[PDB]
Amino acid sequence: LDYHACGGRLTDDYGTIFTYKGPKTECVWTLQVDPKYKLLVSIPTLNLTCGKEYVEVLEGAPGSKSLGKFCEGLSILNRGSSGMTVKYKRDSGHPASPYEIIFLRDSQG
Amino acid sequence: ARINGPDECGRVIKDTSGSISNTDRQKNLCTWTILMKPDQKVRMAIPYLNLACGKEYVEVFDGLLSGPSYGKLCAGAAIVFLSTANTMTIKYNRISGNSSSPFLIYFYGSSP
Repeated sequence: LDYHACGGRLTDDYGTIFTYKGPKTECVWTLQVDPKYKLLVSIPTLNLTCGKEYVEVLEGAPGSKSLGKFCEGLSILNRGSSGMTVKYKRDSGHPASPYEIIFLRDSQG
Repeated sequence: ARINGPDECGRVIKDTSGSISNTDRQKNLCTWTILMKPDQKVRMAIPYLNLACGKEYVEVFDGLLSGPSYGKLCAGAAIVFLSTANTMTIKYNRISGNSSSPFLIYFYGSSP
């Protein structure tokens, strides 16, 4: 399903997170999946205002190991486990740029 | 819900969301057309595709089988598609063979 809220614990086989347009400057989405499977996170063609905003991928819950922070990138692909979090942050006074993050339960059948 | 690929060939799926499993026992030709409410667009993703290229391929059409093709594919990860209307067709085709390369197709209605 499609998500437009500022963060939350999402459980979905195929989810697409879109730009949250509300007043909060930081949103953190924790992705859950049946632990028997791994999560595939895809952030294709990212184009944010470097310096004013970024998307950060964490190994687990907030405070866990940060895998990377980015504002641009043709393709960023990650495979993680349930509990993995995607975080978006922007500076006050900077309107959020359009983004789209895709998470999928990685399976072949 | 979870559709068993082979059982649904040639039919129109009306589920707001679900998954289609190809299975390793698919027909040589199988087509599925997803139909959503008129106000919706279909979002589809294949988490992992590794078909025996040269023998198999999957093709997605924006609309029915006569609609614009997104192209034939045989491999990939996080393959995503968005239709322009409330209908989307997926076609699995295998040139010769008995076995099929398994894969999952997730889908859901995206109402803007």
